Amino acid sequence: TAPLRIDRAGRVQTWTIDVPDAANAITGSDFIDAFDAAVDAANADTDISVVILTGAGRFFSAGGNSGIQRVPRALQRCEVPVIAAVNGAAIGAGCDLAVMCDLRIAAESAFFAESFVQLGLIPGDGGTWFLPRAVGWARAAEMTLTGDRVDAATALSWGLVNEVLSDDELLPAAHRLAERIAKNPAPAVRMAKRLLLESRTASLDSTLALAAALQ
Amino acid sequence: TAPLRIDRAGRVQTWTIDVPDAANAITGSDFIDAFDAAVDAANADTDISVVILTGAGRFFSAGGNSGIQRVPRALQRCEVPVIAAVNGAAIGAGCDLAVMCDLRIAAESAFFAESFVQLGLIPGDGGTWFLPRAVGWARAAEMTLTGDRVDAATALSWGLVNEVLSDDELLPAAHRLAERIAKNPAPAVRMAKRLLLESRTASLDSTLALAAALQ
Amino acid sequence: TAPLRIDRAGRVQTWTIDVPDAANAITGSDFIDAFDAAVDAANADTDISVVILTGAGRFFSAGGNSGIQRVPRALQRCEVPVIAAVNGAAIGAGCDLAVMCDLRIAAESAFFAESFVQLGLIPGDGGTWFLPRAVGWARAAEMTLTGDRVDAATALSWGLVNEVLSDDELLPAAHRLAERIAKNPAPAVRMAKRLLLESRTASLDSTLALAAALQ
Amino acid sequence: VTAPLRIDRAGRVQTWTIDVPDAANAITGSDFIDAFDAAVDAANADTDISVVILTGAGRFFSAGGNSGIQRVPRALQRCEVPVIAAVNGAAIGAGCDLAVMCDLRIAAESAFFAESFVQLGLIPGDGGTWFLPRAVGWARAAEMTLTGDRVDAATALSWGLVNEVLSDDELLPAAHRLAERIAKNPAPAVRMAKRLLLESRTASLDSTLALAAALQP
Amino acid sequence: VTAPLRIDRAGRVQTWTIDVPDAANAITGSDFIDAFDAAVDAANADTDISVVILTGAGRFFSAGGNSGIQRVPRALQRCEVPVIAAVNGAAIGAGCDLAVMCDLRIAAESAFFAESFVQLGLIPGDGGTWFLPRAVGWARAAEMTLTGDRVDAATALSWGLVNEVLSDDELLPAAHRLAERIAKNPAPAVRMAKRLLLESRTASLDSTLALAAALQP
Amino acid sequence: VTAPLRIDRAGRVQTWTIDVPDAANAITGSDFIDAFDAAVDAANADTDISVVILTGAGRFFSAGGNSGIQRVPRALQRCEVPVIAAVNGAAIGAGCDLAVMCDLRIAAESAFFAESFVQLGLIPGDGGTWFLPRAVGWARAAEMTLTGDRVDAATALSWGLVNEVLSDDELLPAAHRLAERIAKNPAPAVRMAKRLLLESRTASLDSTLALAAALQP
Repeated sequence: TAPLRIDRAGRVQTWTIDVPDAANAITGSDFIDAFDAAVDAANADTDISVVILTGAGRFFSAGGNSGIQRVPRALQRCEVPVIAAVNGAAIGAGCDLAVMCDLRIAAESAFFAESFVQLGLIPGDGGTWFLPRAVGWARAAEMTLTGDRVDAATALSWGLVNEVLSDDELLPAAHRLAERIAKNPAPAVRMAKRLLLESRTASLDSTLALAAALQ
Repeated sequence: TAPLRIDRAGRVQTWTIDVPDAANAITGSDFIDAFDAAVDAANADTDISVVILTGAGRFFSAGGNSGIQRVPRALQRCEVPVIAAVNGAAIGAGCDLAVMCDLRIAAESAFFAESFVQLGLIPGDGGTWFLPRAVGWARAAEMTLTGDRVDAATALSWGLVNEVLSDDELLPAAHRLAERIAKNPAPAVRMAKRLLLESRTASLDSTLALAAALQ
Repeated sequence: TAPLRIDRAGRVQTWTIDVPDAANAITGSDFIDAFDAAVDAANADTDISVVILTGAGRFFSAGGNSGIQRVPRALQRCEVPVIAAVNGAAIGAGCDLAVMCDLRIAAESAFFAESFVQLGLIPGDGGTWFLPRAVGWARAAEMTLTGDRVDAATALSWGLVNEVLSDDELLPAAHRLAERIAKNPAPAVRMAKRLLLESRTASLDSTLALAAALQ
Repeated sequence: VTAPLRIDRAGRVQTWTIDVPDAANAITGSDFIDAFDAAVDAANADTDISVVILTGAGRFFSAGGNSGIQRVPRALQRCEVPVIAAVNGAAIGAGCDLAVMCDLRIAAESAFFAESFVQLGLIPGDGGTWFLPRAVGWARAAEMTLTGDRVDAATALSWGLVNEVLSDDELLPAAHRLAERIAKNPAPAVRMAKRLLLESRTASLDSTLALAAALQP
Repeated sequence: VTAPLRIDRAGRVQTWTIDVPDAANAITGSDFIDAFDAAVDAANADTDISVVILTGAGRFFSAGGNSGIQRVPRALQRCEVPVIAAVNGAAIGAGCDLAVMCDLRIAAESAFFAESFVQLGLIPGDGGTWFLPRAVGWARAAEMTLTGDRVDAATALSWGLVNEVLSDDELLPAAHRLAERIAKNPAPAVRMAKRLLLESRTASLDSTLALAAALQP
Repeated sequence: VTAPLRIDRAGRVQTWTIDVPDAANAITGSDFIDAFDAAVDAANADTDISVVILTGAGRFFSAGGNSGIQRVPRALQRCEVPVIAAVNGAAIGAGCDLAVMCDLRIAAESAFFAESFVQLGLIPGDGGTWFLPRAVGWARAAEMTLTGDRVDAATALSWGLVNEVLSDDELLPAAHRLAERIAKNPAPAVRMAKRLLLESRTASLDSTLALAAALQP
């Protein structure tokens, strides 16, 4: 079946990871190709202001077993905000994918595992850059050096996710969050995200020059 | 009336935004001129070790409708710590002003709104650089992309403010906080702030070289 | 007596600060020499995957009264994760040492004080670079500009430490945490820490290039 | 009209010839940009390739033309093989910036460069202001960008904008000699070295040391 | 004694002449610093102005003199118009650093430069160590800063510290010719280009691409 | 075989002579690395020392040899005194990078440089790719690193890799003249200036201004 289902509802698109023979792994070339295409199509449709990314079934993404860097690079050029609605296990590359999204919310049955170290590996997809910016450096160290699972309540406590919902309330909550963004003029939403992206790395002077030019 | 009232109490100055015909907006040239002057006068009076910034009446600052960058640049050259005592609505430029201060405390009736996106605008004053450093990137994205209001308890929960007080206890609490700083030798307070400012952007090696030179 | 006791238990070493005539101060040349040696010996013994750093007696380190930068530089070249098990007062240089470790846990009788400002000084050892990355900039400003003590519960609330234990449960908890790391292949633990260190400062592109090369 | 980027292979060296004859080899058209994307991706994928020579068909290197114009800089940023600009004629506007984004430049005696944007009320929208100071130093980049005036081949040589100036007939032979001095070396090491050189433009010393240590296998 | 910074306008070009005759055009006095602040702010505000020529009255460009000395570098950092240093004579200490902080330098045959601080037991307190390597490269900046010795006009030309050396009578005519090659261009584009060039000294490529895309309107 | 790094003192100038005769002055052996660490630490500790001249015994500067190789770059990074490389002969591989890591280079007419790693399927594992572009610019560094070919003394001079080329007999006399132009200045100011110059390679302008203000006492 199609590894990434794309549903549109107004100014919001929902992307559903659907790799049922591999627990929603994102390392297959079909999925990577579909993810590239989804980003480019969302960028090109200026009516779209929010993407909700979630997984079909019990898993968000078991991750799977540079090519593994195409999905992270696709997200970096995505102009619209991306909300990860983490419905279940987010493991390995699947954990890093959720952490690379702009906002995370989770079902109570979700959990995260920066599992690479347990396999003799490091996060080859850039997860070590994004994780300390979601939970702080000490918690990112705990997650990366033990590889252990973090359940939904702990994730909320650490700021890894913004809210925790019952399994039935997760997607309704993601759409409510998406609509609080989508009510605003689409070009401004995209300009705001571009400015926020700049602020992660650039100096204050660079941000001031960009903000003055964009306004 | 004078748009920025300056009261002195020992080693602490209190600055009160007072633009009553515009809900304490800070975009007027009179206020901007007075803010410039206040910073320079505080820098020059080496007895001053803390500034408390607050708003007269019900508002901290409704913000108002590069020139909008003079106030942020004035705060960057202010050598003394600035405590924002947010007594009410802090909207738009007023939100960013509070976020640019070193420390925030709030009355229970305060709220914050990074409202620009709702107007088809981005924060033209550098708010996108400071906000992720107060609340983390995911919460800054939520605030900037929805533009929605954040009440005092939520702000405390997110780390946007350090304490929440009753409306009557706000300024007494700000002075207690200011005095915990002002009890210390004034030159060291200023050197410490200069070092902390360096650490926001510079490498560890740059901070080590500066600390070794200052000591 | 020996200022830094080194105990080995499997893949975990415990380092105990033991300067009983100076409340575990770390500014003495004997301690600094022993700390240098401990780091180099731990780096060279590839079986070691975790260091637990703690203090003998009632103090973690009262700190004491560039040379004060040798201990911070030793920690920067330490390849293995370091867990600070803060058993008591961590003051001045002792506070900064704990903050420079990768992870902190604390006994209920522990407290932290970025005390330099009260002495007319700034943190000459790089504490201003590490502290905002443990507690955020506003809390680091509060700690550095007042110099006041932060007790264990407040430290937990601010994210300065990851857990707070009874005085009797502190070291058992540190070993449980260390073992969650040490169960993993030692070379991967060290590669993961090296990647996490890179992510503190480098761009996303630099982290992606390093991760691709290490994998 | 024609394939906008002709791709020739000679051993481990590919030549890319800009060929937009109805617009003086402008690179701002979407057909060219798409072909440049594809050529970079194909060269990265073919581990037999070690060097690209980039040049223009006919009298022009690239007259430049009239975010989309930023796809070309980003493509060169992800290009793993060294790129030699063999500037055979006018390199104007976007064409000037393209040559400056390449790793090495050599020029024909009839070549010239112009950061012409300012003369039309424009700025270099493609990142030329980032690359030009790293080719000629900040003062000469300011002179070129703020006046927009043309810089001939001899002046370009004097400023270090190009490494050598050849007669029109000797340009491509010289580009191939230079390419062969690279292509003689083991192909994986050439690509790793370029990746290291790219990292050094911005990263700290510590970052370069970490990458070099990681790459040596 | 006199107005420390004389301001002349000729079309879109302003000339600022340092005039501190009782201290050999030193720029460390609070009167001069205040005037330099005001001149930058006035030039930014007058959108008709496109170029500043900075030069010294009499025999000296600036003997330098004896945070306050850091207001001048910060003023040039916020100056939106290009600044040409027309170095007519000795540029010593703070005066050397001022010339190096300008966008372009040209010099009279009697000019010379000296990063003299080290000879008096001092370091360049005004940021000269940041700007000098970007003018002459790190090795020559080390030579100038660690010896403190004087660099004459011909050596300065050879090192790229200045772009041209003119006879004493031809310096200001040459500075105006260079200024006019800038000032002929649309005034808003000249200022946007300088803002882009300033961003490129430090920012990543991605930051420059984002700003260039935002500025083109 | 012998002390791998001979240390001579003449007033405030120390000369370090690489002396590994059974391996053509290679610097990759653990004995040499240990001695280089010790020499840097001893020179930092002796406040009477103001300049180091680094050179090779015999015909070679350093043939380089076959993380451990990264201790030498890190040692030079913490060396507080200026280091002049007096390149008396072949500087190959790690030896090329060592010369480039020094503050100033001068060379004998028989010297040459080779970033030879790529020819053996290797990359510069010691940080040479970070330092080389800052000595010769990014295009020449790419040429040297991607071809690996030898650069003779005259070409090195032309590219700014070295500041002067001397006859074999005049090299060390010239190195001492250059060292004395530094060593004549107050020793604490020389070290503070180098610390400021090191900061400027990477830090923002604001960081340099803050450090300069803090260091002037």
